[PDB]
Amino acid sequence: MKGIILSGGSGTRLYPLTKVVSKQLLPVYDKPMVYYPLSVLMLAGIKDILIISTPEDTPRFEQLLGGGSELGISLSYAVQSSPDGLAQAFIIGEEFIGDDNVALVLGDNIFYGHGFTELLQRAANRKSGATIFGYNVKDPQRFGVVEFDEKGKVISIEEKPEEPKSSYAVTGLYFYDNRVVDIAKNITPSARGELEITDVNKAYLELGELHVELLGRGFAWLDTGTHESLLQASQFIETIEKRQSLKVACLEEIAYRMGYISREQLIKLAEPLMKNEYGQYLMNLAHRSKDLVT
Ligand SMILES: O=c1ccn([C@@H]2O[C@H](COP(=O)(O)OP(=O)(O)O[C@H]3O[C@H](CO)[C@H](O)[C@H](O)[C@H]3O)[C@@H](O)[C@H]2O)c(=O)[nH]1
Ligand SMILES: O=c1ccn([C@@H]2O[C@H](COP(=O)(O)OP(=O)(O)OP(=O)(O)O)[C@@H](O)[C@H]2O)c(=O)[nH]1
Repeated sequence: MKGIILSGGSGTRLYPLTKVVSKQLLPVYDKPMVYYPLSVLMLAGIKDILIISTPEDTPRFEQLLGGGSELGISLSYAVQSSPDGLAQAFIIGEEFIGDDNVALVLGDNIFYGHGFTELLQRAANRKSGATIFGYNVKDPQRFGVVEFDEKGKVISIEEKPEEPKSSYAVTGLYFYDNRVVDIAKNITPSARGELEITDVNKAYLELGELHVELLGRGFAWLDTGTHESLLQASQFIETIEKRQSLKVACLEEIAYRMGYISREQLIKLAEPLMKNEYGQYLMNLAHRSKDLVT
C-alpha cells in the first residue's frame, strides 16, 4: 500500500501564521503538525509515501523530512499548483500510485488513541473498496457526514449537509483500492470549486463498496483549523506527553519500534540531537533493553 499526505492549501483561516509558514509546519505542542499524520501512515505499515504541497512549501517539507532513508522508508514529493480539492491528490499522485492501493491522510489531521494502529493495519489489509473513519463531533454540518445502519453499513454520505443525517463526521484519513485514481478523474467540481473526497466516497457507495470504521469516544480526532483549535490540540498533546515517559508521533522512535531502522542507526540519528531533549529521548530509547522496548 502506498500513502499520500495532502499538505497544501493556503491556511487562510490561520492568517497571519500562514503568511510565510505552511500550516502543516506549525507546532502541535512540540513537533511540526505534519509529523502526526506521517506517524499514522508509518504505524499503518505504509513505507512508500508521497507528500503533496504548494509550489512554495513543498521544498520546505522536503528540507524537514528528506527522502525517508533516515527512517527506513521512502518519501517523495509533488506540487499541487492550486488547491483544487482533496481528490486531486490521486491525480497528482497517479504515477506514484501505479497499480497499488493507496491511503490518503490530510496533513492537518491529528488522530490519537489506544488501538488506532490495529484499525489502520486492518484498513491497510483490506484489498477491496474504500474505508473511511467516522467520529462523533459536535457540529457535523462542518464536515462530510456518514449515515450508517444498525450493522454499520453505510446508508449515505454528504458533504457539509444543512440537515445532517447523523452526528458522525468523515475524518481526514481514507483508504482506497486502485480504482480511486479513475474515480478521481471522473468527478467534477462542487459549488465551492473543488474535487471532493465525498464524491470519491459516493462513487464507492454506489458500488456498495464504501466501508466505515467508527472511531469511538475514547479516540481524539483533532484538526488544527483555527487559532483556537490549534492551541487546543497543542494543549492536548502536552497533557499526554507530560504525564508519560513516551512521546506521540516521534518519527525516529516509530521507525525503530517498527524495525525499519536498527539500534545502531537510531544512535546515529540521536547523536546530532543530543544538544536537545528530543535527541536525549531517542538515545534513551536506543540504549533501552530490547525486552523492555517490546
Ligand atoms: O486542494 C486542496 C484542498 C485542501 N487541502 C488541505 O486539506 C485540508 C482539508 O481541507 P479543509 O480544512 O478545507 O477541509 P474540507 O472542508 O475540504 O473537508 C475535508 O476534510 C474533512 C476532514 O478534516 C472531511 O473529511 C470532509 O468531508 C472533507 O471534504 C486542509 O489542510 C487544506 O489546506 C489541500 O492541501 N489541497
Ligand atoms: O511508537 C509509537 C506508538 C504509538 N503511537 C501512538 O500512540 C497511540 C496508541 O498507539 P496504539 O495504537 O499502539 O495503542 P496503545 O500504544 O495505547 O496500546 P498498546 O498496543 O501499546 O497496549 C496511537 O495514537 C499511536 O499513533 C506513537 O505515537 N508512537
